Amino acid sequence: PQPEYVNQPD
Amino acid sequence: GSPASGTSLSAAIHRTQLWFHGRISREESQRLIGQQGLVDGLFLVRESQRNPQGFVLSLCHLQKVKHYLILPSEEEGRLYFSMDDGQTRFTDLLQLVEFHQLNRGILPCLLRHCCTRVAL
Repeated sequence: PQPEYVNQPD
Repeated sequence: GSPASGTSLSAAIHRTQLWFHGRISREESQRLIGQQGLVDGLFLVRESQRNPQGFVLSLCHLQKVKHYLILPSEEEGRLYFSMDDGQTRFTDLLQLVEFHQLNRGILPCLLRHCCTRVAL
């Protein structure tokens, strides 16, 4: 699945 | 029926593990928290026992759901955070005391937070 994180998605 | 005491307490909502989990990684938690479509702020503070550095703030917004963890505690700050409108790279629990009434939201449409379900 996507998106992963924040600061990005990693 | 069971007995109870009359004692009461004035403490905040985030005073127990009631909104805290650490084995519902970003790919799984977006499947369960993503069937919802509420204001930008329907969040949880969960992580994974899989990403080796995870402490995420996880928002449920009005078009998608996203997670906010990349870096652990540093020496040039505390728990690190860098979102384009949220460079919150210090201990989030100390900032939560200020954010309590008017939070920072997700990359934003609305900004105040509320508490969301862990299950589907």
